[PDB]
Amino acid sequence: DELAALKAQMLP
Amino acid sequence: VRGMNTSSAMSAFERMEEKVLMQESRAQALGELAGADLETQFAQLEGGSDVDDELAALKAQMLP
Amino acid sequence: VRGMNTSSAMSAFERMEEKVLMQESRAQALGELAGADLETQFAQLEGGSDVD
Amino acid sequence: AQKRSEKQYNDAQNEINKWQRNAQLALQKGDENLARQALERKKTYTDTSAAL
Amino acid sequence: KASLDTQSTQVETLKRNLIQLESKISEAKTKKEMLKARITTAKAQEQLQGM
Amino acid sequence: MGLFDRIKRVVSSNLNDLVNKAEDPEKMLEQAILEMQEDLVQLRQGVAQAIA
Amino acid sequence: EKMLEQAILEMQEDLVQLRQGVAQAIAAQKRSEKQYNDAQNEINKWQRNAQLALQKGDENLARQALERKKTYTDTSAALKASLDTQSTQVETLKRNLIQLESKISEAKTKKEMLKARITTAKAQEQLQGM
Amino acid sequence: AQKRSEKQYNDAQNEINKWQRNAQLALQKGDENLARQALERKKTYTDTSAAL
Repeated sequence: DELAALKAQMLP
Repeated sequence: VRGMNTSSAMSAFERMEEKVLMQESRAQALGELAGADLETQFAQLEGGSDVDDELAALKAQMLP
Repeated sequence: VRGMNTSSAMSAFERMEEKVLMQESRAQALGELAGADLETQFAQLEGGSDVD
Repeated sequence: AQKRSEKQYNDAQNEINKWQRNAQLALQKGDENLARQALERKKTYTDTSAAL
Repeated sequence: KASLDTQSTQVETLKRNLIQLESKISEAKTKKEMLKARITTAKAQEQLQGM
Repeated sequence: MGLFDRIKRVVSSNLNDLVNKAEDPEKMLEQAILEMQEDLVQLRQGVAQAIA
Repeated sequence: EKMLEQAILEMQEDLVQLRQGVAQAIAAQKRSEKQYNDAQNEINKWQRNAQLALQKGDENLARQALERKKTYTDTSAALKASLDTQSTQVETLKRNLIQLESKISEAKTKKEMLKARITTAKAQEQLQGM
Repeated sequence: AQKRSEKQYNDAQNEINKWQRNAQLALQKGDENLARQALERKKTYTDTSAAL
């Protein structure tokens, strides 16, 4: 769940 | 980690919870016994009568 | 940093925090109670009325 | 005690928010491992905050 | 080399515990405030209610 | 049994007085956290030797 | 409360002692296994030596190695038998510990129930006083 | 005492709910044994709740 949030956070 | 006889954290938690639970529960329970009185529930109705009759006088007093 | 509980940097923060927290909390509580009383509020209203 | 622990409860969120800087800056280095370790702190502070 | 690998694994096991223990003691710092606040809250009521 | 009966009565008299004397709250918290704050360092002072 | 309180403290210390005993049994199993493993390793080494002896041309040495292997096998067999007997005892101890853990929790629950009935009895006594 | 039992009962129910989520999570994870263990724990919790 940290990866899911992190990948969205790094994406922009 | 396994909780030997006087493991300082575990032993402290036990001793605190003895006080913590007893005191808080006493205060809630004795507070409900002090609040149990029927005349105190009548004091809620009295507060309703008091605020409604004070409003009736007040609305006339502010009206002029 | 981690060797002893008695180090000056570690100890100073603990001692200061207890003293500071108690003083701040006590002063605030006392002030609020005075404000709460009806008589104080009435006087303030009178002063405003007096000023105009 | 409410004012005190409310300040601390606010400060747990202030920490969560500051630890977004940690996770964001780690991502701006490419340090996913470090950003995960920031997200663990924001998680543990969130857990703390509920209890308070 | 056999000993080295075994004790290295054991040293990792100790370090994993230290990381958890650093949490376990943080929790014990934290609760104090709520406990004192509850205690004092109750003690105020304890005096009050008897009267 | 008579020795076990004297154990019941004597150990209960002494332990009831001790648990009533001992168990005031703020004494316990500040000890416990100080003791474990000692212990973490003691553990590291072990584990370093083995790392090395 | 006094009879109940003393018992709870006593059971916990006993459990710790039981755990230590279980650990010793577990340690013993590991030691026997290590000894068994060592015997197997020794047998393997002996087998290589016996083959080497034949290449060397010393007939007596090879024969001696075979005799040693049989002795090692007997020791290994004895160790295996000992391990099996020990294992059953260990399983029983583990089962007892699990049961004990369930039991201590129940005892705590019993104390709460006991406390409530005593309070009720006290109320009845007050009525008699009236 | 009634409140304490209720709290314990509530905690058991909460624990059971958490266990149920974990059991479902275990199936997703692919660890069959863990899910089975959770179910056994739930039964024990239910028994405790029933006793309470």
